[PDB]
Amino acid sequence: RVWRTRTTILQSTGKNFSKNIFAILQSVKAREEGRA
Amino acid sequence: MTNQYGILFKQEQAHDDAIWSVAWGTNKKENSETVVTGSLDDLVKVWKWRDERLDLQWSLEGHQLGVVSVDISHTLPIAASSSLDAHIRLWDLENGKQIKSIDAGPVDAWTLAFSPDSQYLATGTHVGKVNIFGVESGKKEYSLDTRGKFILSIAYSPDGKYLASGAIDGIINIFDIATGKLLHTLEGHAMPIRSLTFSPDSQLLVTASDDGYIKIYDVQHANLAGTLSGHASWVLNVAFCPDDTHFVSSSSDKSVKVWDVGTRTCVHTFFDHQDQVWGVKYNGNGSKIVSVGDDQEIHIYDCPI
Amino acid sequence: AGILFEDIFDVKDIDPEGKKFDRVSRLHCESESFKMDLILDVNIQIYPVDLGDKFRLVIASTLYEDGTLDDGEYNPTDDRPSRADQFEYVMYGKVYRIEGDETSTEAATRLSAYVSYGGLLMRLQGDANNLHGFEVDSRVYLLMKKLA
Amino acid sequence: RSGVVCRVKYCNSLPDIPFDPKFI
Amino acid sequence: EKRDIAKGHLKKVTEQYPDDVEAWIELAQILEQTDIQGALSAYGTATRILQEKVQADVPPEILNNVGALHFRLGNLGEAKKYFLASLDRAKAEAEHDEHYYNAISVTTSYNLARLYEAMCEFHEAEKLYKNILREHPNYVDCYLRLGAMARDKGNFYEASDWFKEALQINQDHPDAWSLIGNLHLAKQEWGPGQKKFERILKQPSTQSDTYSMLALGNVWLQTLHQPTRDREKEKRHQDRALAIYKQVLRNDAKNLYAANGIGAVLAHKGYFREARDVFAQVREATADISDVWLNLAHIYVEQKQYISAVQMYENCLRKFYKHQNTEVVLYLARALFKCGKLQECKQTLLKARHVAPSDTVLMFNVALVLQRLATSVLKDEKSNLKEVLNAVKELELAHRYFSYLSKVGDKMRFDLALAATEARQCSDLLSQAQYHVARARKQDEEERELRAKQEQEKELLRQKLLKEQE
Repeated sequence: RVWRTRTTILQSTGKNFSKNIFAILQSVKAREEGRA
Repeated sequence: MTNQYGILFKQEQAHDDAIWSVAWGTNKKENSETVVTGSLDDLVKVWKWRDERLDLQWSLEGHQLGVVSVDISHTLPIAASSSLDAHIRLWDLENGKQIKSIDAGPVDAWTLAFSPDSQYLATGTHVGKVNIFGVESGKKEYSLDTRGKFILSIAYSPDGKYLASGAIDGIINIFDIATGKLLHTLEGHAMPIRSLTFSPDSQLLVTASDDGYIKIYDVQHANLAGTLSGHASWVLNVAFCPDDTHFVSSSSDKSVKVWDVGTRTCVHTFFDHQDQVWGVKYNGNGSKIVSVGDDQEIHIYDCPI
Repeated sequence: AGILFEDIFDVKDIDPEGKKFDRVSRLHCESESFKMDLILDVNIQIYPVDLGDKFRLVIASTLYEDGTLDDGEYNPTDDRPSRADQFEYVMYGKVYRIEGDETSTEAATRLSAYVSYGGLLMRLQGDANNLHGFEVDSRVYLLMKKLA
Repeated sequence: RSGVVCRVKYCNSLPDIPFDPKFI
Repeated sequence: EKRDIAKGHLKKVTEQYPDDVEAWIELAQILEQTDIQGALSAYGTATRILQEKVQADVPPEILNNVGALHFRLGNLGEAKKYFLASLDRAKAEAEHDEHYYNAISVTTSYNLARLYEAMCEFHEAEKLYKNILREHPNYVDCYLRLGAMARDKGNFYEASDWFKEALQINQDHPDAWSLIGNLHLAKQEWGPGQKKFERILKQPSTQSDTYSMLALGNVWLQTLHQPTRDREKEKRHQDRALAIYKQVLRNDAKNLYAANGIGAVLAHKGYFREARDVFAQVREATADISDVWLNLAHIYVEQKQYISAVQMYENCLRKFYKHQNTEVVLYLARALFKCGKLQECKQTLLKARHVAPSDTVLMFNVALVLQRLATSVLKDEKSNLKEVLNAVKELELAHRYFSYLSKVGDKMRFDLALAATEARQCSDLLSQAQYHVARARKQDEEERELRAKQEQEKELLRQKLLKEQE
């Protein structure tokens, strides 16, 4: 029985950044598309 | 009086910056043990070990960039040093005066070694040749080519037969001094060799590399006598005991390890230093060890005889 | 911006000398990015803190991201965007002392900045370069946020 | 237009495969 | 989610029943997942009851698990003692059941070999790994540990051979394929590493493997490090890396490395504020990723926050590297140079050269810092003769280095034409140095002129003393 693996070693304990990072990426993409 | 390994003295703030080399020499006529240290603060310092204490005798300046190596002669009262700017300087330890200077260009003159007779200085070079300078002449008498990369360390066998060199690729090269011919070219390690040494009897060659391993070779046949591990980072210096049955090494892991060549086991480890221990050396009779590192400290360790 | 200092601290001890007040406890914390030392009185009744907690600490001279300064008066009906929105525990205080290890000939290498948040005291101590925004008699905001 | 020669790289290097002791 | 309820039930049972070895062990077996200290405490409690009431020697499995927890903590000495006890216990009670205890000893033996690796006893570890492999040729982990040790030695062919040997036993082993791919990528062989990681994603059980996808996206990330004139190719690579990272972030929302990859791509895109936000989020999550510290320090430098950048570089170097990494040292030197602390920058570059004396970029950077320091001193008209002479010596050193580097240098990193122009500037500075040294000498003779006046006045004071004396 082993607990640490190649998939859980890339993960934070609990914190999730999906919402914040995707919001940030949306703003960057929105600003990129606005400029021409 | 039972004797055990243990620190005996500790000189703090010995240099302004990291201490990158050390050398211990014993002079019979003066009967005073001398220690020469070079540092990245561009200063050479000469201390005298007396009454179980270190007392500064000379503080020699002149080197432009950091002092990489400092050596003493086994018989003469001379010392040598090299800086990061490839300048070599000879110092008279009796008066603390610069005997002469050798401008080895921008690349040559990395690390210094005194020949057993103290009549020559051997220094590795960037191109891959070991240049030899006359101590009295002050000029490059000749050079032995290895066809290799940067030579990080140099050694002289006490009997004077061979001079060894370690490259940045881990290859070891042993030259016959008498004929100046490359006797052997050994694979060695795969990481740079920063320090190699010979046994007092000239029978063994001990090399240290960045992989944390210390390799022993039999120079007669150039065969691998053994491999030692136990350092958690780069090994930076090795030095053989006068008793010939022990030697000491230092590493980036802030420890100084004394190994037994017979049992091939580390017999002691000192953790006193707080940074990379760049230099470690034995005294004349092998009852003391001097160590210097990036923490700008000089440590003396007792040893049983 | 108006930010004087920022780091993440670990709570290493709480009331080491024993509890002196019922609703206030003294935190001893160390930061990792800048190796700063912190002593901080916190209203633990409203903002409980436990040993081993981690928080983001910001010392700011203003709460407005546009760098505008404040009158120092309660302005509850102001709804401009505020740094306080990003944080859980916010205090307002005044720098009352700056100590250092300077000698008669050498500038300080380590500074200690003391702040009083209406009598809840803070001492931020470390390398002088981190503490160069602190001036005695200046008003600062302390922003704290626990992070998991 | 002179300065220290150093190319800044934003690196994302994955950790080595874990080999912790196994529990029975 | 159920493991916490099991923990609660078992914790409730243990509190109600102080003497329940099985409950303590059951609780420990779930505290291991996240609570090393709690699992250790539970195992210790179970051992206490076994010795006190049961009066029986600890089972080898509990000793092995206690030792493994200590290994995870860092108590290598306690781990060695417990692993040796577990091997001894499994051997002692092997007659009761040889088959089971042989397997228990195999796992315990592998643990002890891994510990020896931790204690830097690589000879004992290698011998133990080979001993295991001799009897159990299907133990893949032993092959991979030998390959890892060989790779750590620096023998990459031996490492690949051991890794291929592991793949022989288990054709589809994601860890073995990852190790081979990591070996190839570390050698900058992009195609081989790419194929080895795409192979894993071709398998059905690992159709969407986070580790493999991150490596595949990192391959495209590394192409942005080297500047390229082709804007379209660089931009497409940025998009490709971002897409891979976004997919990994969708599949896993707690992936620190996907977030760090997004930030690195954003920073390479020029969005330093957004990249800082991502890095700060990741930094809040953890402090054990050195690339996060370095990326934060890079952003600090780009934002002209030099105080934070220098501390971050120094602290990152101290925490994450036992030896000296010349790349981070060069980063620290650049940060100090931007801050204007040229003396500290020179010392840092000299420290780099001490370890990497063949680096031509370090030589060029040392020459540039020397020229700047000498020029600053020369321009200063309040400098004494000693400082001016030192600056003259330093200008000569810089001029020699620039000329030598122009004669031979690493064209891929810096242009030799720039070095030639720098050499000309050093020569011109030395030409004006003659006037400067003349200026310094006249200055210091004026210094001795005032000193005599100081002595002159003091003698008059003595004259009054004699008037007082008489």
